[PDB]
Amino acid sequence: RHVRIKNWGSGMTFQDTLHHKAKGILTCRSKSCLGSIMTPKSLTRGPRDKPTPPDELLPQAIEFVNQYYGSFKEAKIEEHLARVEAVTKEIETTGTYQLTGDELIFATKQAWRNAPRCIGRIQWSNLQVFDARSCSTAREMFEHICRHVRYSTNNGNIRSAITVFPQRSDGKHDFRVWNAQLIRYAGYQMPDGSIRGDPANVEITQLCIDLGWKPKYGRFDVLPLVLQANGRDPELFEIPPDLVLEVAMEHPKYEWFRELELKWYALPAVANMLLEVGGLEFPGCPFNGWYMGTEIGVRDFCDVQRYNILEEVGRRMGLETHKLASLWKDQAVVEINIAVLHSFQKQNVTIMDHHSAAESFMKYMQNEYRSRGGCPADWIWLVPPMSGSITPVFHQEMLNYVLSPFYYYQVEAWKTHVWQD
Amino acid sequence: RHVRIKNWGSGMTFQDTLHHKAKGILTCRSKSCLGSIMTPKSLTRGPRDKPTPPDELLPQAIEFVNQYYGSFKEAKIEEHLARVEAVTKEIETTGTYQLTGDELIFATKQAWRNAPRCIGRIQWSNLQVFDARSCSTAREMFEHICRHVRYSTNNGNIRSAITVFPQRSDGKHDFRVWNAQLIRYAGYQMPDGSIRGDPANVEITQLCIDLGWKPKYGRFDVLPLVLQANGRDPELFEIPPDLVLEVAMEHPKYEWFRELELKWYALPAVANMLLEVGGLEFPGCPFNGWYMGTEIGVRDFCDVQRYNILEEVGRRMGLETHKLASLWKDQAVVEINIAVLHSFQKQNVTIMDHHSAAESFMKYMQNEYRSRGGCPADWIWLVPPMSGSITPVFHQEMLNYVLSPFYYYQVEAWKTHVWQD
Ligand code: HEC
Ligand code: HEC
Ligand SMILES: C[C@@H](O)[C@@H](O)C1CNc2nc(N)[nH]c(=O)c2N1
Ligand SMILES: C[C@@H](O)[C@@H](O)C1CNc2nc(N)[nH]c(=O)c2N1
Ligand SMILES: [Zn+2]
Repeated sequence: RHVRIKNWGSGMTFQDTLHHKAKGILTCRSKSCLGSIMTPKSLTRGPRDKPTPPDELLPQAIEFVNQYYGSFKEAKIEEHLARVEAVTKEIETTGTYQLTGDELIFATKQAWRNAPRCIGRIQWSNLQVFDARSCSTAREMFEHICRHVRYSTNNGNIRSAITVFPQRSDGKHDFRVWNAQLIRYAGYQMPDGSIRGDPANVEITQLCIDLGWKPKYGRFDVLPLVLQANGRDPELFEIPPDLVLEVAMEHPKYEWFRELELKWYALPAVANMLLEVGGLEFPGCPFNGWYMGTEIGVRDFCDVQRYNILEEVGRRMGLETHKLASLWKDQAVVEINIAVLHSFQKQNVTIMDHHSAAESFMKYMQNEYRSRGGCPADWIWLVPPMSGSITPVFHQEMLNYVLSPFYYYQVEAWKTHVWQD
Repeated sequence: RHVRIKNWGSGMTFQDTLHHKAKGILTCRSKSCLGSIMTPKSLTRGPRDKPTPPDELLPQAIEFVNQYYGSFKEAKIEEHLARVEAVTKEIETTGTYQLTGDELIFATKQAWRNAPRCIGRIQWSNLQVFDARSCSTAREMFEHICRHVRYSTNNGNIRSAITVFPQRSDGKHDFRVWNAQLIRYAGYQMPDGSIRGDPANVEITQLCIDLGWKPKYGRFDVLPLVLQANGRDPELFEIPPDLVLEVAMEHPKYEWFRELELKWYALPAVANMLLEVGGLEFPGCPFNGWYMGTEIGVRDFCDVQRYNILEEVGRRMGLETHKLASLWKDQAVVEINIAVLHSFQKQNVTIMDHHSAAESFMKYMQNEYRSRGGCPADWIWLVPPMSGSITPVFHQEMLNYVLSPFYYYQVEAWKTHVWQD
């Protein structure tokens, strides 16, 4: 029938039925729940070296069309019918189909709306879709990315956009961006072992170096794009510096914060995910929104496996960093997340705080149930990395599940890539 | 056959094989994860009006005996085997069996060990077992409870202990405590519609008033113990005042914090849970450990559905509480907690901070994997309510599964209790 979920903070309740249309791909069983695995194969869509069998594609193609037309306020039977018929015929002779513009626009938004780990989904209906499905070379890919980057940065007043590259055909002619994000910092392996910059990008930074990129050994060096057109070997392109907007970190109270000399790019763009829609697979679809303080001030800067700066910021504040009991870490993280939120506003760049963020999610979630009796959500990913229960999401029971369209993970390209040269 | 989980913060990895011995009672399926439902039926063991059938009990009885005996440094072949015959004949002639003193102790410490939601499991070895299975009256329960409260408080040097009342027989003579904790403040529904005290307890506070208790309409009024002996109607017993060690809240720097007139008890003791062991169910097993700061500072004080003191302290600090983006709520929560952890240390009462607790769990978790190659863990409860990404458990992948012995949830007595008067 349906499972009920409650909100212990508000007392509000929802009846989720949408979950019945989910895809039986999760790994949890009545014996054990595996909801805390970060990158599960269950949420990953691997590579193929052979087209998707037309037969298997047909059921899915029909399913999407149905959903597409099932979405209209006022039905359009003829078109709906005609399309089901029209698409059945195309897959028969062609062995695959093409999405109309409106369909691609619809698919990218629903896929976003169907993103369990995203808290910004309130915007799910405001997305700029760049149709680059006719692209054919690495250089083009680059120029499209630059166009996307310019539109989204919008001089600081950031906007959500996505550029969809050619869909997967036989799986051997994949168009993919190798970096995890369009804009991200290098990570250098020093001669003494220590890492320089963002330790999370060592593997990728080395690949650029091996491919001819010149290392500068900086703390905040912008990695070049490692593009792959038509399954060819990846080529390097460097995003033009003026296109990459950054923000310098400063605390409104602590005069010394700027001496730490930190900064960060303003545009957060996921570049390596795979868009799945009606049986089609677009391994090339970089998208973006705007930042949420916590992502930078807590994760990027304070994760031990990253810039790990809590130590120093504790020293500067002169807190008793010798004993945890004093909660110096908690105090520091706060000042660090206030710096990011302040700095960004001071430079007039769009950013959001976890409070406002969590708050808009609730309105969104309430609408999702009021519209389709469902909203797939992954608690572990939605609740902010600090002040967790201060935000209303921490008290929201939720169900996680995969739908369609959907944004899947992909296996690192350099792990499965056979080098032609 | 196993599941690899890792810690993205340290890179350490474990292989879990213990989840295979778990009970298939979870509700997660391949089509949807429900790991975030707070008080699920899966984790609850409700009432019944007939005794546990022997055909279903025997297996479980034996399985426990094997498990208990398989926990010895050196096997006790004869004892182990003889014990199985005894339980069988016993279950065969009376339709049930009695555990021994050592088996009971084993069961409780083991149950604690399998509590996925307890972050303080590193202490499972140190537990005091008060045998009250020969109990037979509400006043006798009251006495046992006061005995427990005294041994545990130990004048500030808290000690973990558990009291076990009679095991369940036919299911109509249940020995249980209706409250959720041996110590807990009342919730008064005022006439203006507001709530005085702990709003989390409006229902039990009323049931008390309905049972002759006199309301003092205070802000921290210790509630009486509603005791159900031998399935009879409940009866109130007031825990002797000052047999209730409490802590007054003071902030090391903010001298105005005292003026808030806040305090909390020092003994955290769950009372309304059921202990399942070898097929036997013990509906009355109150036990306690010692508070972890956040329990009081983050949740008890700041949850809007609780004392909700977040704004009032925000105005005291002068923080711009009208702009979420200023992170004023985050400023508050930290100080409130700084306070909580400070007070306890001041009156010399055992308290543990969320950082040190996490640090120890990681230690326990490695031990548990080396040892039993498993560790049922519920991520959603282990990550602290404030400063998540700062603790190691936040980047720790884990598996949540139900083993045996086990501490289950029960249906609030008053909803199912058939009154006599
Ligand atoms: C409107 C601005 C906006 C905000 C704010 C926003 N998102 Fe998301 N978002 C995702 C996906 C997919 C994930 C999950 C990322 C992952 O698993 O690595 C995500 C994750 C996140 C996360 C968690 C990331 C982490 O690593 O902790 C935050 C925070 C977030 N989004 C904020 C697709 C989108 C899309 C795609 C059309 C858009 C537009 C989008 N998101 C727009 C936004
Ligand atoms: C005899 C069993 C037992 C002992 C002893 C015990 N715990 Fe637990 N603990 C539990 C169980 C069961 C739960 C889950 C409670 C629930 O789901 O309501 C729990 C939950 C918790 C929680 C989270 C619950 C919440 O409501 O936020 C914390 C924090 C905790 N324990 C700390 C400790 C500490 C610190 C100690 C002392 C070393 C301790 N525990 C000793 C059984 C125990
Ligand atoms: C323990 C593991 O699941 C972990 O790395 C998590 C949990 N929740 C998260 N939630 C978000 N939004 N982003 C993350 O990277 C993570 N990582
Ligand atoms: C499930 C969610 O909606 C929520 O109520 C949570 C999450 N984590 C928790 N963790 C602990 N330790 N105690 C709780 O009561 C909760 N509640
Ligand atoms: Zn699950």
